[PDB]
Amino acid sequence: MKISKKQIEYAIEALRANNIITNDNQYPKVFKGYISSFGAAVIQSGLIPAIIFFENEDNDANADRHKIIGVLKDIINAMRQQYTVTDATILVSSQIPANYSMAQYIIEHGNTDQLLKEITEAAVAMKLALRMYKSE
Amino acid sequence: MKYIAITLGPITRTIEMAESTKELWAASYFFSYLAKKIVEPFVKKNRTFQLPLINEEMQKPHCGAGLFPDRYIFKSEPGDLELLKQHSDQVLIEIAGHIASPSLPGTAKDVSQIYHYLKSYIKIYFIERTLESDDPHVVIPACEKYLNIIENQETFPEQEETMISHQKSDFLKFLITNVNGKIYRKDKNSIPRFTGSFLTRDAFGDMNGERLFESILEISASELNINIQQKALEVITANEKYSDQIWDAEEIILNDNKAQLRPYHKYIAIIKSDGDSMGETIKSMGAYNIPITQLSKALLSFNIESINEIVAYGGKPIFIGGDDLLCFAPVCCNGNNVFNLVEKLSTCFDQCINQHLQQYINACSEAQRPLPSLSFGISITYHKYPMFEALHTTDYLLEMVAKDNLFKYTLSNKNILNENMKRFILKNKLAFSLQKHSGQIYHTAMSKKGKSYVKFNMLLQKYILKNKDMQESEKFLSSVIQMIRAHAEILQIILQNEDKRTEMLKNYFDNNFNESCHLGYTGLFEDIQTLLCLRYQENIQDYQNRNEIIQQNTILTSDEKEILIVSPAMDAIHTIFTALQFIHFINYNKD
Amino acid sequence: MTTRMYVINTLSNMHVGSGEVNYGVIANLIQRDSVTNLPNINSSGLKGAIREYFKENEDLVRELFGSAPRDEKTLPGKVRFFEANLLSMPVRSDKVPFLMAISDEVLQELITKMKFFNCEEATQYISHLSTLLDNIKTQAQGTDFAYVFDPLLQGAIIEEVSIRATCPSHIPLQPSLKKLLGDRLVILSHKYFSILSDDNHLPVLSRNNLENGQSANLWYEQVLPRYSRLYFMLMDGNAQSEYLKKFRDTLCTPSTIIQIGANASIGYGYCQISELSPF
Amino acid sequence: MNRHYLITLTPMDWFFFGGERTLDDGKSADYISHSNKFPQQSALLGMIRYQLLKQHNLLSQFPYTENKPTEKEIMKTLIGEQSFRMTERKAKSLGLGVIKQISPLMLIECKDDTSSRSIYFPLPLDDGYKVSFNETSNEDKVFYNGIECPIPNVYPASRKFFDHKTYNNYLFWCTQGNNQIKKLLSDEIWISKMQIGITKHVEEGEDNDKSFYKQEFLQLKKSFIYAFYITLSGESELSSDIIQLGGQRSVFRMEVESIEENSDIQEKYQTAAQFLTQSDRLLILSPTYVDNLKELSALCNFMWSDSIVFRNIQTTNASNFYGKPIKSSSKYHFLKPGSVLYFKQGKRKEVEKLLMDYTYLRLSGYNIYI
Ligand SMILES: Nc1ncnc2c1ncn2[C@@H]1O[C@H](COP(=O)(O)OP(=O)(O)OP(=O)(O)O)[C@@H](O)[C@H]1O
Ligand SMILES: C[S@@+](CC[C@H](N)C(=O)[O-])C[C@H]1O[C@@H](n2cnc3c(N)ncnc32)[C@H](O)[C@@H]1O
Ligand SMILES: [Mn+2]
Repeated sequence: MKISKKQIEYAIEALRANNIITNDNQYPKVFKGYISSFGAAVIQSGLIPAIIFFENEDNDANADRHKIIGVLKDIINAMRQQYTVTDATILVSSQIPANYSMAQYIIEHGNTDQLLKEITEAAVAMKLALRMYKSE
Repeated sequence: MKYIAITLGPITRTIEMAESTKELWAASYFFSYLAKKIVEPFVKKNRTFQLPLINEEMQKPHCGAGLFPDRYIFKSEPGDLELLKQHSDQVLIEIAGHIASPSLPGTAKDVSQIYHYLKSYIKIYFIERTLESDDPHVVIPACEKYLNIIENQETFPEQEETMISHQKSDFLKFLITNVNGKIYRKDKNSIPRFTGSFLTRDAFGDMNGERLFESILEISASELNINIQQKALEVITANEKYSDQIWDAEEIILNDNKAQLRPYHKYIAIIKSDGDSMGETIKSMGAYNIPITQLSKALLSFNIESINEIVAYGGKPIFIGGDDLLCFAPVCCNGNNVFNLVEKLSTCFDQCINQHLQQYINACSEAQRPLPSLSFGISITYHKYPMFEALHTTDYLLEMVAKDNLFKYTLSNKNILNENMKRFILKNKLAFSLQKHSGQIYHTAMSKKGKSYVKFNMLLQKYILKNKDMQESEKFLSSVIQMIRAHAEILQIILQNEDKRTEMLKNYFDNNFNESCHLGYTGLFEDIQTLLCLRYQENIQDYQNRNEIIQQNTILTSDEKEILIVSPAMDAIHTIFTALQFIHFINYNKD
Repeated sequence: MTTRMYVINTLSNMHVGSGEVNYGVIANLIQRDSVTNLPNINSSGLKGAIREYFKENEDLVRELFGSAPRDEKTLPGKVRFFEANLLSMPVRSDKVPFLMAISDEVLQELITKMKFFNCEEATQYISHLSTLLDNIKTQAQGTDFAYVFDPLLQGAIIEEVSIRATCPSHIPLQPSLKKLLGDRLVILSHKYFSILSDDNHLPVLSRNNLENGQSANLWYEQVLPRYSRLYFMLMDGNAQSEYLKKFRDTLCTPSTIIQIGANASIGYGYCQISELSPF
Repeated sequence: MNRHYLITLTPMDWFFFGGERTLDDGKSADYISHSNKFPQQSALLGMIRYQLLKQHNLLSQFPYTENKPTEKEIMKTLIGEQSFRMTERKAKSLGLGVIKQISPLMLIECKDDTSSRSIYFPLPLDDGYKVSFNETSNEDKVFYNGIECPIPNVYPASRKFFDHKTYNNYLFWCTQGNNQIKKLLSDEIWISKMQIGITKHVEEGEDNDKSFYKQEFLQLKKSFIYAFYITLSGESELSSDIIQLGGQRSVFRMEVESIEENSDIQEKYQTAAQFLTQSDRLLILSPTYVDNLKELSALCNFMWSDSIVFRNIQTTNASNFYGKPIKSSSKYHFLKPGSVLYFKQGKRKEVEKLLMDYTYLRLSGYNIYI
């Protein structure tokens, strides 16, 4: 598949908003491994356990690993916005609340592979957009 | 007082009648020679010439190319109109006698029908005007505008008597298709030589290096330093019409030199050039008191040095005169590629404009005025390709793209060409296209009024392998070509970013090529980034306002708007991609 | 003894060559209609394939198709082949392996061409296709639609466009219409069909040439998915009736397989030609 | 008596009207062949004759054959003994059978209405500009290959002068509006596609003659059809059918409509073209064949003209109808439609006389002007 420009744009906005990229266009150098490991873990262990692992805040991690889940949430919200609204569309388009954590959201609304597909594309977009910045 | 202006003939139709480059050069030199013969009696009578500067330099054969244009303006004294009239058919009888000669192949002739056919086909028009001015500067536009409308009168041969074995009437086709002569065995033991005709005798003579011209592959491979022409002429002369066998033999001999053969030796570059807006240059040389003879001098010097430089590179001029240029050059020749030749011709243009028009540049362009410019159209094709379609591609690149006449023509066909939209017309462009053996086209357009052209030339010269040496050149990464194509949207996002695009581009290239093998290609990555940024800046400065006025011009439909709207970043990406593909195409051999 | 409509059921992938000057990653691209941009087969390709199949029948070839090239006496051909236009296309689904996709614009173009050509057994098909199209437009009400005609196929997902298929219980698909259009049929908006049939969504295959382990060449090839249906028109210029009968009998027999395409030795383009059955 | 028809042709597929340097011509056969936008009137004559024989079951089948005298005489009375020939350019009779006159082929637009059909003509070369031709003693003068003529002052009728860069009148076709001439671009009428064709078997062959030919096939936009008017001797009949007009078996649909009797079709065509008339020029609506262009240029000063090539296939009733046809030994150059002949003061009558002296060409819808 090709690279979706709109998803890369959402990734840029979400990376800036969720405080992964500093003002001098830099990141703490552990986040690229975080995103690549997130993709691999989603493939190898399943969506819910990988989301729980990377969304955990009581971790002995080098940096704030839970910020990548916020970036994922922002990208998914942005792409669910501008979803076309036709009565033949399989997509939900309902926006994930900022109150909700990602894991509970997938638990209580998770019966369809729409979230899996959107998360895979969002992770790929994060991976490709983070290459535009430098690592401290 | 009296002025006489002459338009020469149907150049376009005669060019279209041709089939290969020999016929094309013969057709161009036919009109050059006709103009030469027509104007020689007046030049020897020392008339005051206004449109061209017919000094002694043009009359000397300069590498077998046509310098004489199709338009001339006289200063007439009473008694030259009728002698021009008589010389008009004197030349026709002379040409009829020249064609009716056994030196050319065929079976007998007849001068009378040749003369009638030539008078029916060749349209010699001359206008006489008695205007009140002794100033050439209003004289030449006034005569030119009348000549332009005079051109549209159709004289043609009504009956054309063909086949029936030989009752030929297509005498210009006869001349162009048989213009080099016959193989002329000379003995039992000879090197074969072509006979020659009035065109190739008025051209280069017999001062060594005069082994005329035949086929295309010796043009496209004039570096291998083994004799294409004789090595292939021996093969045909060892057996029992003119070009196809020796062309067939030539590909055989070239293929037989497989050890040093490189793919570009079978690809031929057609170079067409035209002067960028010289009528307005005349007008500005107008309001500011400067003679037009300086422009004539500059164009003369540029033409002579252009012929010299083209023949130095290894190319065959077809017509260089006035503001117009057409040439046949190899893809590569002795460490110089075609773009080096284009840059050298451009520099010759600027040098001649500087030398002769120093008053105009020193007085006008510094305040605010575009300098005279030259636009280039280059097409590279297989040798076994239709010549007519190759010349159509070159004309398309030069006019529609390089001169942006597609913009002007789409706007004028629907009558939208307001002055504000005419302010957005663009010149000074290099239109380049390459068609492989398959059909894959690499086309791009670049502006020569900036550092992007300079950096493009330096990148080509830097990363092209030089076989002639054997010490080394900076190595090339072929994976960058596919990265540019695949990552084009992300690159567009980077380019559209303001005041952080340089650092972002550097970061992207470093983070994508993060392996130890890429430590050697940092120079290539840096050059690519610099060229891409320069091209994006040029493209925005050239196209942003033009696109935003095209977008909300509610006279054009969406299709023509989309064919007219150019994305700056995407065009820069395409240009860099095409340049890299050209580098790879020149570098890659299939041993 | 007049114009006839023939249907091409493709049993494998089809690559009918374009030869056009490619600009993108795919080197060999398939033939598309100059206006509609839908995949098509040229009249020359159809004539060549049918002539090649019938090559051993010299008299039939001479009477129906004409003389051979480089031959002398150059007699003309009596039958005239027309462009083969893509009717139905297989698209991916989740309940079923594939759905066979038909557009409303391709249906209307088929109706218009059947009227214009006056196909032999076309009066019934035109009426029923017009009723089906009008029912579909009445049910759609101008909105983008994807309609299945099997109750089991309701809720199907067309994955490339991400569209759910609905079953209008009062839009009847007659058995002959199924036999023409296809078995698992979706009638969808032409925008969805053109997205599903463009260059980005057609099956692209990678190919290479290998010399003792080292690859010499690489290219990408575009193909048309198997089980796709294409319709073309045939006019016989009052040809010899017995030769024409042999032609129709051979073409419409189940065991006849015709090769149309650019890779015969690897199975590209083996088709079955069907004649328009009575309604 | 005589019977007048209007014959509408509808393209069933992509058509090919070709010819000049076409394929199989030899001398670098030039596999790339471009289609002429219109067929020659000879093609119209031949199509009419072919269909006339089809209706009466008088065609030639099977390898080389013979003819009995009575069918020879009925072919004489129906079609004629000889095809459209250039040598009979000054014959006062058409030399054919029931066919008497055909109008030049006309481009017709058929809107979805009972409303009549709009007739489209090539745009006159002088449309949009005025030619003043100021001639009071020597003030300016031009020699066209050695003939004295006045000076053509051309201004855009909107001063400035003729800018050939702006000149795009050769790309347009015109039709009648309320009082505005409707201009249509040629691309909006004809769409073109390049076809690549080969021979699969691969045998001993040479370029331009073995395989790999390219042909330009033209398609005519939706509501446009080709039409012409025909006069028949009245003892025959023309029936609607499916025809082959052009090259590579270009197939069309004939709709034959009978127009009311006592209607000179020439007057009908000229009434159609009336809206393009200008008192100072003769508008060439169909290719013309003056036998001396110098003679014509003697009485016309500025000939805003172009040239088209005409070559004809020459067959008789007893000819090898399956073989390389005999082409006209001479290539004939014709005046393009939309050409403008600007005459001197007066003198319109004898230039018209020169144009109409080719009555055979006038009957085959060629030397038609307004
Ligand atoms: N030797 C010459 N000396 C002076 N002026 C010349 C000479 N040769 C050509 N010219 C000028 O060049 C022009 C020839 O027409 P041309 O189409 O090349 O002009 P242009 O303005 O350069 O065109 P374009 O619109 O393509 O840029 C005329 O304006 C003519 O005065
Ligand atoms: C651009 S077209 C328009 C000019 C017009 N067809 C004519 O020849 O009067 C022809 C152009 O070809 C160029 N040309 C002139 N003489 C030529 C020659 N002898 N051989 C080739 N090109 C020539 C000139 O620039 C000329 O304007
Ligand atoms: Mn020029």
